Amino acid sequence: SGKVVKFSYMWTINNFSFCREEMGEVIKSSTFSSGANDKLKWCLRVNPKGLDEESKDYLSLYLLLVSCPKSEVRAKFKFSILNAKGEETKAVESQRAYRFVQGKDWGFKKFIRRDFLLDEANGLLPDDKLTLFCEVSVVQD
Amino acid sequence: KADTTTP
Repeated sequence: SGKVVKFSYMWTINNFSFCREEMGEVIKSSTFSSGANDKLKWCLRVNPKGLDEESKDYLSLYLLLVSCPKSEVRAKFKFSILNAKGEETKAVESQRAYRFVQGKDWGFKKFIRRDFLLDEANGLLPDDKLTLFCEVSVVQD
Repeated sequence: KADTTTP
């Protein structure tokens, strides 16, 4: 029917300050999906120490379409970090919809400054846990 | 704006 499908996914990474990934290495989430009948599968991929030299001071975060879609997929997405109260903070939005094929990622190489994240005063790493939040809005042709 | 790591 082409009805827009909206859904959210959240993922807690333990001991985030101790992650050994260096620049360009990736942490992968589990797959997730809507509650509709299409059953597109998605995942998040995060670069704890940045994608590349340009984003070396940042956490980099991407949404990837994992499964094989039956028709064209266009999606909007927004990433945020949950504080200890579960409140969304430091949100970054795609604004426009992007075309996804199987294996395609879209995201922000400069999602958040690593030094801002690691400062306990900002409350984004309670108990050294990083909880990432993604909302996806998808239309299928 | 968003970036991608593929063509």
